[PDB]
Amino acid sequence: SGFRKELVSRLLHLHFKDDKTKVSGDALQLMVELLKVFVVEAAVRGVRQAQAEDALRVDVDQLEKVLPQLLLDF
Amino acid sequence: SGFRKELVSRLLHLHFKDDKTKVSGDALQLMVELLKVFVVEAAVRGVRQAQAEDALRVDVDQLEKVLPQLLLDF
Amino acid sequence: SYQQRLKAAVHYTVGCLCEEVALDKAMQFSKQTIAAISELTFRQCENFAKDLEMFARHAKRTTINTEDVKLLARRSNSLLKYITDKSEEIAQA
Amino acid sequence: SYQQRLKAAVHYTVGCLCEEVALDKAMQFSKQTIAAISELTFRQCENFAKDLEMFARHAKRTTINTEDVKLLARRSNSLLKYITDKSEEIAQANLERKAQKKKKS
DNA sequence: AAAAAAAAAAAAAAAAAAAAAAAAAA
DNA sequence: TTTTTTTTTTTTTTTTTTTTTTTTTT
Repeated sequence: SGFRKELVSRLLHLHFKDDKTKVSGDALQLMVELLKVFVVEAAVRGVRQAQAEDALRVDVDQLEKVLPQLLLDF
Repeated sequence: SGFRKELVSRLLHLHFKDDKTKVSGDALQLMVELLKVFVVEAAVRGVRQAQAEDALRVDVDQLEKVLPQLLLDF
Repeated sequence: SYQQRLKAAVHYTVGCLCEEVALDKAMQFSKQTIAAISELTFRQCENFAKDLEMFARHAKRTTINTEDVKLLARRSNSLLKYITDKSEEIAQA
Repeated sequence: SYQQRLKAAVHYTVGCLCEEVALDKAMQFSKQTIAAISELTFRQCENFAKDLEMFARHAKRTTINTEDVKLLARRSNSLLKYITDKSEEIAQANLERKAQKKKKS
């Protein structure tokens, strides 16, 4: 369960400087996959942080502790 | 005082995938300048972090607090 | 506004993905964590977009292709292997 | 090994640069921070090198030039300005090279 | 740790070879 | 006047120079 192609297309077009810009179908497909990996990494890393500090659930404190390395990795 | 050209040349050649790759003299010169800027930024940003948290010296904790943004900037 | 709707769509998908991870690992995510990942994902897209456009433009192309994307994902090696495999698979279609 | 000594050379230079910042800003750097910066710089060279080689390759050259490097330093605008300045200066140093060599004209 | 030489590729001039214009015949 | 030969003028090929980038040695 992940992102729709049309969704990712709209998200990117919001931010292009040049309105000429388009996205190839294969590129769009790879971006759908990349965004899933990003989200799942954030989630999985947060879970590892929560586990590591012996917390009862994944809370914003843990997420925040995992953000710095996540961002370097992306 | 900064990096020697020969040093930067050796550092880069360690990591090239294609052994064919060489470095032009002007490019090498600019890289020497760029690496200085990188190191000085790390140092200066660490000093600002230490000052900001009122530390007596720039310790690893402050450096680590400055790394995320440094890396995004480079 | 336009960006608000896009963030909501991202949040929905992020929620889906995190829910799948949660059910797999038998650990819950707070609603705030889901929201923060969605926000981070939205913000990350700005950086991704600008870089992709510079990679394309830097090669004198107006259309961003798979090589630009793979270049973007150069940073962790397990991720790079992951991506290349997927690229060959998409090409098989 | 080879890379160990390259790391030591990087650490030495990083130490000198950080010493200059420390003396200038009147705040010390721990030895650990110096070592961390050296480690990061060594690791960062891998990313720099691969990117530079791809940029050169990308434009069908075997020699990485100033344009590839400036492209690499694109990310912060203060940085980009600094680098371009330096390049023209370096070229100006190059003119002196022309002055050195004898000219038929 | 710095400086110059060694190694490799690039670039320019000198040598070689043919045709056009001008001369000379049939 | 035409069609190849002789002197000057032009052309391309090889060799050598002349620079460019990296590595070695004291």
